[PDB]
Amino acid sequence: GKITFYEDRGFQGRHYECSSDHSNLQPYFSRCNSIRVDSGCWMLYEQPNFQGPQYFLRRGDYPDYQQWMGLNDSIRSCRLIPHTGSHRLRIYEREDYRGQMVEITEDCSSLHDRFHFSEIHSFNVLEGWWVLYEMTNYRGRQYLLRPGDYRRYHDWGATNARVGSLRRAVDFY
Amino acid sequence: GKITFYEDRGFQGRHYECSSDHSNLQPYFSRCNSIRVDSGCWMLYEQPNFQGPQYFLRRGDYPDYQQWMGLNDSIRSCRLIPHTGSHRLRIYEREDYRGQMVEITEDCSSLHDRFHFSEIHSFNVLEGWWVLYEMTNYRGRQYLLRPGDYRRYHDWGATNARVGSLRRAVDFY
Repeated sequence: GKITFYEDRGFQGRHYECSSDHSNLQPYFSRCNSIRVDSGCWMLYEQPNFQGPQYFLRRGDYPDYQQWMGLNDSIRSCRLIPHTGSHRLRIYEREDYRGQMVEITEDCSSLHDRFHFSEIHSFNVLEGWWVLYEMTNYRGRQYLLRPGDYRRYHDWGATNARVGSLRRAVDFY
Repeated sequence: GKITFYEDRGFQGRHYECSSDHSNLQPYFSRCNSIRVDSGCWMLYEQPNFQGPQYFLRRGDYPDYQQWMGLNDSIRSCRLIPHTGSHRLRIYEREDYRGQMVEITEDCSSLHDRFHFSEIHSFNVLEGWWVLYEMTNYRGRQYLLRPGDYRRYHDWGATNARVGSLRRAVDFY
């Protein structure tokens, strides 16, 4: 895919164009106050090695870092999310895959009041990359889910259990 | 369990008490216009060999055959439903287990407007005996589901795909 980083808002200052995964970006730029994404869906992290706060971005021009809900201006690592073919995920009521469960194939902007059960504690990502938000309507802390098991909340990198919405990481352009 | 059949309403006429499965009842009584169930959950059929219309009955006294939603007064076979330990069933959106799906553990009086999807075409009974109705709030044609696969509607004995509610076959007394 193609992404460009700008140290200063309005697409100015020092810039660094990246075309794939990058475990560390601090040697290239020290602050990101603007970004242009020409293609692909990316996940950005506040720290190196893909740690700390995550942010999903797609095609579009961002003159200001609030355009992607940035907590601040640090972006020290990035991941290019591959092209998925079909999305399939199961949402469980209790931890370790217990209680009732549902299998969704599309976006849910409200998790606690959409299904036959309100509590949500584990996920098994059967197919495709998904983005998890702590709030409804895709707000709050974001967490990338790649195909695999997410038995307990820590597995998805959160420090708490708040989830509010789930959306398939797909391009919308 | 214990069930008694009465040819005439109000608990009168010729009576036949049954304590288990019975492939044929026509040699004992020719019409059932009343029934007393002292214990256990039973499924009754209009014809011998457990075929035709089915009816779920439990503890209670029935002076008239409308008390169990009888289409008429024929009862030619019966089955005693065993004691289940936990109920677990999956409901699929499309036939042969396709589309989204949900796993329920309790009674649903409204199937088409309870989950994230409205269409319902197959069931996999993971545990326990369940009763399926064609209408909402446990009305219409009844179909017994024992643990197993129900990929297409014919598998549950219906001549059409109308389903409206599902309830666990358990004693409520």
